[PDB]
Amino acid sequence: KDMLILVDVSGSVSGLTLKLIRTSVSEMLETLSDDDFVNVASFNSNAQDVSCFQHLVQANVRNKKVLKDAVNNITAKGITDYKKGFSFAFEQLLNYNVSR
Amino acid sequence: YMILATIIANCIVLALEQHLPDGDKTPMSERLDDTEPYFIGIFCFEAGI
Ligand SMILES: *[C@@H]1O[C@H](CO)[C@@H](O)[C@H](O)[C@H]1NC(C)=O
Ligand SMILES: *[C@@H]1O[C@H](CO)[C@@H](O)[C@H](O)[C@H]1NC(C)=O
Ligand SMILES: [Ca+2]
Repeated sequence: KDMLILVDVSGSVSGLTLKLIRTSVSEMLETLSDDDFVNVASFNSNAQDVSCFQHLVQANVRNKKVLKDAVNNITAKGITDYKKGFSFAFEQLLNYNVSR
Repeated sequence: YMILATIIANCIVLALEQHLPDGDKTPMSERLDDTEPYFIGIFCFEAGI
């Protein structure tokens, strides 16, 4: 695979929905092998990477833990923009300068 | 009666609004918040008269 997990951390997901989203993203990462490359991005009126990774990294144990911690540390705030999040996701899937 | 109708319209606009947790806003809330100056203007008009 080449996932970009787009997480919708806007105001409307606060409380239970954010808890379910972060557990779901962790369990989604737990299905990624070492041949899959993954990044996790979050958008609320502007998209950003949840972690220090700026591109699709290999989905090995240590990178997956980095992404899991970044997702667990994520907070809900702001308005949603599905265009600035999908722009970010599609741009990151077109980044061929990195291992994929 | 036009004042009564605009008052009912203001009440309907207030009823139509939805509140989201942490700064999020529904797309319709933007329109229902941009419709305010008409109501404040009509109420200033009744006050002036
Ligand atoms: C990660 O958690 C720390 C500890 O509270 C916090 O200060 C920091 O803002 C969090 N990261 C982000 C990107 O908000
Ligand atoms: C990849 O490298 C090219 C040339 O060095 C650069 O123009 C581009 O911005 C880089 N990033 C992506 C995502 O293509
Ligand atoms: Ca939202």
